[PDB]
This record gives sequence, C-alpha cells and structure tokens, in this order.
Amino acid sequence: KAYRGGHLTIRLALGGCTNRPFYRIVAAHNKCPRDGRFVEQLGSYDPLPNSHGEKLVALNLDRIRHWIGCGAHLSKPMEKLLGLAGFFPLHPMMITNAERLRRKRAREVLLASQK
Amino acid sequence: PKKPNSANRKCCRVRLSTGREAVCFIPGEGHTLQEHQIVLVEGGRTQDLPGVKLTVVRGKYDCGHVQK
Amino acid sequence: KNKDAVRRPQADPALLTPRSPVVTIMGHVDHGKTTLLDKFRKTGITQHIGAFLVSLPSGEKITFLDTPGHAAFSAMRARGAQVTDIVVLVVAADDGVMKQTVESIQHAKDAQVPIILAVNKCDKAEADPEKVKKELLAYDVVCEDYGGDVQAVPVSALTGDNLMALAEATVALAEMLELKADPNGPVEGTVIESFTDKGRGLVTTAIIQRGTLRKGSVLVAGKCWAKVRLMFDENGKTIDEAYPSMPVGITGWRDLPSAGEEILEVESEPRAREVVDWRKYEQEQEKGQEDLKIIEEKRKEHKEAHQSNVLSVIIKGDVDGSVEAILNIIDTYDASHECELELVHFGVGDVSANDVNLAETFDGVIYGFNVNAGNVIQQSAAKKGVKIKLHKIIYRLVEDLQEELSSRLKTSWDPG
RNA sequence: AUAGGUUUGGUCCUAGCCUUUCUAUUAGCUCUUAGUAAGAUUACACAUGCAAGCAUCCCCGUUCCAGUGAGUUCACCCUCUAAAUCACCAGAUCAAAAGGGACAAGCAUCAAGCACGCAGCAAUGCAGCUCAAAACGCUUAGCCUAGCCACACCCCCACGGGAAACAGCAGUGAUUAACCUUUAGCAAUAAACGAAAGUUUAACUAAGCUAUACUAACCCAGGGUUGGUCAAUUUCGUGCCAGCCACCGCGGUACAC
RNA sequence: CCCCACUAUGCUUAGCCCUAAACCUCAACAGUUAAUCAACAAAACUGCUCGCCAGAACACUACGAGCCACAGCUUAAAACUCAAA
RNA sequence: GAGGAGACAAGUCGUAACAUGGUAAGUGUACUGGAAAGUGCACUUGGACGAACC
Ligand SMILES: Nc1nc2c(ncn2[C@@H]2O[C@H](COP(=O)(O)OP(=O)(O)OP(=O)(O)O)[C@@H](O)[C@H]2O)c(=O)[nH]1
Ligand SMILES: [Mg+2]
Ligand SMILES: [Mg+2]
Ligand SMILES: [Mg+2]
Ligand SMILES: [Mg+2]
Ligand SMILES: [Mg+2]
Ligand SMILES: [Mg+2]
Ligand SMILES: [Mg+2]
Ligand SMILES: [Mg+2]
Ligand SMILES: [Mg+2]
Ligand SMILES: [Mg+2]
Ligand SMILES: [Mg+2]
Ligand SMILES: [Mg+2]
Ligand SMILES: [Mg+2]
Ligand SMILES: [Mg+2]
Ligand SMILES: [Mg+2]
Ligand SMILES: [Mg+2]
Ligand SMILES: [Mg+2]
Ligand SMILES: [Mg+2]
Repeated sequence: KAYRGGHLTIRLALGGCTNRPFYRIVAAHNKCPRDGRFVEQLGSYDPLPNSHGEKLVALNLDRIRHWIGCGAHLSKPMEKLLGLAGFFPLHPMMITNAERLRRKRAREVLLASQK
Repeated sequence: PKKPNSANRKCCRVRLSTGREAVCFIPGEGHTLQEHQIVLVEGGRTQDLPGVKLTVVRGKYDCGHVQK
Repeated sequence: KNKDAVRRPQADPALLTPRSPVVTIMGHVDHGKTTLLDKFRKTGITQHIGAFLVSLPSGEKITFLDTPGHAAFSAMRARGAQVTDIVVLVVAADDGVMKQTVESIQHAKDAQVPIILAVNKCDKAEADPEKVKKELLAYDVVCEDYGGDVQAVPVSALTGDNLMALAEATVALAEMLELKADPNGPVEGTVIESFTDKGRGLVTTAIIQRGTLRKGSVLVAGKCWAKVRLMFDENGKTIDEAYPSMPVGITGWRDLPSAGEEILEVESEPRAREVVDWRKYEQEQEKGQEDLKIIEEKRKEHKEAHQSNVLSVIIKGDVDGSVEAILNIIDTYDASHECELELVHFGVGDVSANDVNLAETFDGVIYGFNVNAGNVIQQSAAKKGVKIKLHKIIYRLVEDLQEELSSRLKTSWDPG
C-alpha cells in the first residue's frame, strides 16, 4: 500500500493470546498496522515473569543500531526498554515516574504511621 | 417407483427459493404437507423414483417430525 | 423435563406497593373516545390499541389504552379489556347504546373490571343520558343514577366539559380498587402490540405488571425471547426503568411475539432459549397429535382401499394486531362455494420480494395494510404480473377484497 | 490408497459410479463446566449512538488505523527517480509516477485482430505489427497470506451528474440453509498531537453471545447404525402396502420396513 | 423376397459433390527376437515423432462456423437419464 | 404452439435384428413404404460354403 509520508519506527508489535501479552520489537513503517507488515524484527519481549521471575527481552543490538542510523524513530515503550537495558539513558519519564512512586509510597507510609 | 419396486411414494412439487419448480420426496410414515406450506429441501436422490432428486427435511419449517 | 417459565405466585401483601391504574376507553365507532383521549393528554378511524402514560393535575399517573371502535377489531378490544383494570366506556347519548358498546360491556364483564360510563357529545341536541342509562339497565350496567354502582358522567369531549369530573371519578375508583404490585423481582407484563421497524428491528409495545424492566433483561413470551435493547416511550425518549403499569416499547426481540402474549423475565439468555425450545416442543406435540389423527384416518382409508374461481391473497400488515384483524375478517368468509378464498401467507412488514414471489407462484394478490412497497418491489410486481394493493383503512381494504372476489365470480360474503 | 462394492448364467479385461479417510457450512436430535481460537449469506437499504483530535492561536492529523472482495494479470524483479525520515545537509532508509521483464482458470463451437509497426530532427516515407507455440474475444475468480492488490453508494474516474451513501464499531430491515453486544477503558501496544506533564482513539485491550474448533475436566449421554461393502438384532406388526438405501438391494405371510 | 417391361442411373464430355465396414478396423521411420503373452485376433516388444481417446446414451445430434454443397457435407456440444454400457 | 431426446410404462400392427433369424448382416448414397424396413451401385466379414480325391 503506497503510503504518503510516514517514517520508519522501532516499536513493539503485540502478538500473543488473550491475557497473555507478548511483544515483537519490529522496525516498521509508522503508518503500517501495529501487527502488520514490518521491515525487520529487531527483537522480542515477554512482559510476563517466567519460572525464574524474569521478563526476557532480546535486542538485536546490531540491527537496532543500524536502523537508528538509517533514521528510524523509537516508540516510548521501546525507549524505556532500551533505557532499562542501559543501551540508552534512562527515560525522563521513567525517572519522573520513579519519583512519583517514591512520593506516593512516602505519603502512604506517613498515613499508616499516623493512623 | 420404477420396476421392480412397487409403491406410492409421497412427493410434492415445490417452488424453490431459486425460482425453480422441483419435486421433493417426503420421507417418513405419513405427512401433512399441504399447499402453500414452507419446507426445507436437501439433496439425495430417491433411488426408485426417476427425476425426484430432493428430500424434505423433517422437523423444519412446516414439516413436523414423523409421529411415532 | 418441563423447563417452562411460569408467572410468579401472587405478590405478598408486604411486597405489594401502590401502582398506577390501567384504563381502557372502549366504545363503538366515532363516539369521541379519541377526542376524550386527546383532551386528557392535552394534545378519522382508530386502528391501533395505543397505550399512553398520562399525568393528571393531581400528580397521579394513569395508563390509558385507547382501543379501536370498529367491529373488526374485536380481538383488540378483548385484549385491551383483559390487560386493563378499569374500563371507562364512552357512549354518545345521541347515538345511544350500540352493538360494540354491548360488546365492550360483555368484555368488561368477562375481565371482571369496574366500568365507568362517559356520555360523550352531551353538548349536542337530542342527547339523552337518562335514556342511555335506562338502556344500559337491560345490559346490566346499572348506573348509580338508577340505584347502581356504575358512575355515569355527562361530558362533551369536543368542548372539554366535565372531563375534570370524569378524571376525578376515575381516580376515586382507582383508590377504591387499591391497586398494588410488587416493583422488584422478575418482570411480568403483556404485549399490547408488536411490529417491525426498519431501524429498531422487532419492537413490542407492552404494559408492565410486576417487577421493573431495565436494559439487559432477558424476556420470554410465547415462542419468542429478547434481551431488552431499547426501552422507549410513546415519544421515543429512552426510559431507564418501566415500573408496573407502565407502557413501554421494548426492542431487541429475536422473534415477533403475538399480540397479548405474556412476557416473563428469566435468569439468562440460555434459560430463555431453553424456555422457547420447550414451548416450541409443546406446540409441536399438539400439532403432532392433530396430524397423527388425520394421518390415521387417511391410512385406515388406504388400507381398506388396498383390501378455478379461487383468489389467493397475501396479507402484509403494519402491526400484528392489524394482521390478525384482517385474518379474522378473511375467516368470516362463507361463500367458498361460489368462489374460494385462500390465504397464501400473512406477515408484518412492507411488501417483500418473498411476498411478490409467493404472489407470482400462486397467481395471488398482495394486500398491504398500512405498509409500503418500494419502487423496486413495484417494478418486480409489474414484471411478474403481481398486483399490490396498499390500503390505509380496514373497510376500504375489505371493499377492495370484495370487489376482487366479485371479479373472480357480486360476492355473497358480507363482512358484517 | 494397502484398497473395497458394483456389469455376467459364469470368467477375464476396460470402464464409470459409490464406500472407506480429513476438513468446512447448513439442517435434524441432543448438550454440564472452564480456557483459547474463529464468527452476516449478500458491493442490497439503513433508524439510532459513537468511531479525530491535539495545541498558547499557526501549523500537523483526520490520505493513517478500521472495512469489503464488486472489479481484477497495477502485487514480484530490474532501470531511473519523485515524496517522506535521518534536528540542517549528508549520502543511508523507505517508496511513488515512468520505462523493461515475469504474472490466474475454462471456452478454439472466440481464428482472425483491423492500424493493432518502423524509420526520419522535421517534413514525410515504407506498409507494416499480434496470432494455431492460442493474437483478438466471452465467462469465472480477489491473490502467490508475516501479508499483498483493488473499491470506498453508482456513473471504471468524479469537474459534473444521479442522489443523499455503516464494505468503521454496536445494531437493524430485506435476502439466504447461513444471522455475535445497539459492553467498558484508553491501564497495556499502535497512531495523531504537544517541548512536556498529558489529551484523543468502536485501533486495540478486557469483557458479552454462539458445541464452529482445540485444550482440560464431568462425581449429568445423546446421535447414528446393526443384509454385504462395514462394527454390531431378539420378539412382534405390516405383507411389493407402509416404508428403507451411499452402491448393490429389501418389502408378495423381513437379521434390510 | 420370385417373374416380366421400362425409367433415372451405370457410359463419354465439362463442372460440382467430398461420403464409405475409404477396414489389412493393426499410423510413419529405425531396430530386436531376449528375457513372452488378460481373451480372441494377424506373436511380443524397444526408440522417436505426429494424430487421436478419457463411462453409456442424448449424438454421423442442436447451435455456431466453413463449403459451387440447399432433405447436404466437415467440426460438434450441453440439459434431463442410468449404474452400468 | 410444435418438434427432439430420455425416462416411465401396458397396450396396437407387423417380425426388421440375434440361428444361414428363415431374403446373411452392415457402411455410403438414391428412390420408395404404417412401421420396423425394401430395393439399386460399390465396399466390409464384424457370415458360411462343410475344407485329399470324390
Ligand atoms: N359534537 C361532538 N363531537 C364529538 C365529541 N367528542 C368527539 N366528537 C367527534 O365524534 C367523532 C368520534 O370518532 P373518533 O373517536 O375520532 O373515532 P372512533 O370512535 O374510533 O371511530 P372509528 O375510528 O371510525 O371506529 C369525531 O368526529 C370526534 O371529533 C363531543 O363531545 N361532541
Ligand atoms: Mg376513536
Ligand atoms: Mg450441529
Ligand atoms: Mg468477485
Ligand atoms: Mg456450439
Ligand atoms: Mg453501503
Ligand atoms: Mg467510484
Ligand atoms: Mg456494521
Ligand atoms: Mg435482520
Ligand atoms: Mg454460521
Ligand atoms: Mg415376519
Ligand atoms: Mg477398400
Ligand atoms: Mg455420415
Ligand atoms: Mg449434421
Ligand atoms: Mg447448422
Ligand atoms: Mg428374420
Ligand atoms: Mg434376414
Ligand atoms: Mg444390403
Ligand atoms: Mg421397391
């Protein structure tokens, strides 16, 4: 389908079954469907803890670098995954959400102590 | 029925949904298919009748099941 | 295993709660019942039994069932009498007590419903309410004037005179009756009319009698079931609830229930489907017994042996009540000897390709009562030689039917 | 195919038909639970509700997602090179238009098409080009499925006209053997927007209905068949009638009704 | 069917017609007689090529097409039917 | 409307075919006839001529 405009994006395509999410890190044209045609599958991501309490993420770092060079954008979840991986800096929103969680738990603890 | 079989097979002329007029053999011991009644008709030729290449599906629309 | 869903046992005295009254305005043709209803609602032949939830100046709410007065709609009048709990008969003293007036009186007697006489057109000359009451004496409606219980109210629906007294009398009789019903639990009601809207599917205008109806309920009536999809009023505005004695139009009907059928709420869609299957099986057993007797007769005959002027008619109506009325008029045919009348197919809705095909197959005529036939249907009918006859009035359609019968021959059948 | 039944008075050969297997739709009869998957027959007509916003005004998007299969050798390879991304450029990626090649099925009782070619800068000249190795023509079909092509009410297009558009989600009438909710939230991923917190999204997610299927369970089993092919019948009733059969066949006082 | 008479016709000329059990029902070319070969018939095969065939009947048919053919010839289907032929 | 085919299905007139089917059968073609079919010309054996001489 001849798309006007658009641009490559490295993003998560949701596969899996109901109640069982699973993501394929695919470098795809942004206008293309979420789970549709993709230029290249750069990795995978299982968001459910496995028997060892792990969320397995596989990042084809070489091709990810090649596509970032070739001019592909990064969706926010992919940016946060890379930030956790240390391939990127931690996302400003990850940091701010961590601080928000710290403040929220602090309020909860303070109220529990008071009551 | 064609020889050697001998009987009086019950049949009905019906105008199918496709606009065609066909002859459907009515199975079962006894029926009450009167004129203007709506029936469902499936394939399967009655072997002893030449040209009667359909059968009324019992229990559907106005063709009640065979009384025991 | 019997899976039928039956009406719940009569409500407990503690569970009982006051409810509105249900009033049917019966009477013979053109005695101003429609005018009286319009005046009460603050807003030339009736052909539909219409339910309206009116609010009186006192703040009370009353459900009025305006019924047709024509002789043809005896079924409609009987259904209205059965469903209602008060019959505000309307009689024009100038015209006097008539055949349909007496019919309504008998229906009220059967239903065991208090009757209130409203003398209509009392403004006009020659109006003799005393004579009206006298004549009613013969038909057992003993007005309070002649030492009785029936309240007679002189009114002039056109001029709106004494209607306040009529409403006051109705409210007083309602309070005396002390009508109450359980507002909670599975809903119970009766279908007042059923039809097919090209937008809203199969709809049924019913009157609730118990419990409260709400979107998402599962109802069963006759061989039909529904998941209540849209509850609407006379003006179509959606209503979130339908308390007892509330007229409500319910959408979401998988099949078009017969008029007057009982509607009962069941637990779930699978339970409703089980109930419908069981009822269809019961009907199948009954028809099977009939067919078994006929077949046994035929088979005995066969074993012992072994030892034209016909009018085919398709009927299409706007509502099931209208279709039933036309069917009764047809069944009153008695001149089969000179010409036979055959009813190929009856239904509710605009003339359809299936109706046209039946007409073509049986050389029939389509009679559409208050229904349309799109240009596509008209073109197909012209192509196939079918004749469509769209009538908006029952007696006009009956006249046309008689004319066709004579053309086939005048026809000896008198509708009466 | 590991094949079987069937031509005949009988054998052999050829041969069609049917059986056995596996799926899918519909129908009859019947049905307990849980998880998942899939789900109008119709390019016929649509009530109603929603489905595209974002954002310090401009811009950007609403050309995407979603849908249907009417039409149908526009999909794949190469050449060239637009638009878009790479904060600017860089060449890199992506991929249009254009040009070259490849590209469904049947009908030859569709065998001729009738300008379908070339040269010249131009003027103009030559009379050529396709075709029995299937041209031209008719009918049918969405395809080669991480998805792709095509259509977007019809007039191929859409200035213009017909007319007032659900082939977006839910739903409806008609139609067919064929028939899912007129649910909830953007919490996750995707998209749009913004510098951003964030907002929006009938995409999607999580639910609703359906034995259509797979898995698991069930302490309440129905359906079909019982002459042979083909697992499997006791006694009655009927008596070439009623009836039964996928093929061979049965029923004239029955392991076939 | 047997007997008699006689005509078109069989003959010559100039055109048409283009069908046969036109059959040796056995295609052309090259080659072998070795391990045979359903039956019968005129033994069985190998290589290569062209034409043709794919249940029976409808059917040397209808339509379409071509033809000096006008009750014709060539090509030639389908629908219904059967479990055989 | 009429024809053609098929099937169903008992009749009517003959006995054309299967035996040398009582005139051997049939192909093409022509004329003729209720009807199969008859005859004319050529062709085939998918018939025979009894297989030493007599
Ligand atoms: N003079 C007078 N006329 C009245 C009065 N009330 C009603 N009418 C008229 O009397 C007639 C009553 O007929 P409707 O009630 O409309 O109809 P109907 O009784 O169903 O009769 P059908 O529909 O023909 O069966 C109408 O013309 C009214 O307007 C009244 O009080 N006085
Ligand atoms: Mg009235
Ligand atoms: Mg089923
Ligand atoms: Mg198509
Ligand atoms: Mg042809
Ligand atoms: Mg549309
Ligand atoms: Mg268009
Ligand atoms: Mg929709
Ligand atoms: Mg519908
Ligand atoms: Mg289905
Ligand atoms: Mg016996
Ligand atoms: Mg020869
Ligand atoms: Mg010939
Ligand atoms: Mg011919
Ligand atoms: Mg011809
Ligand atoms: Mg003979
Ligand atoms: Mg002979
Ligand atoms: Mg001869
Ligand atoms: Mg002769």
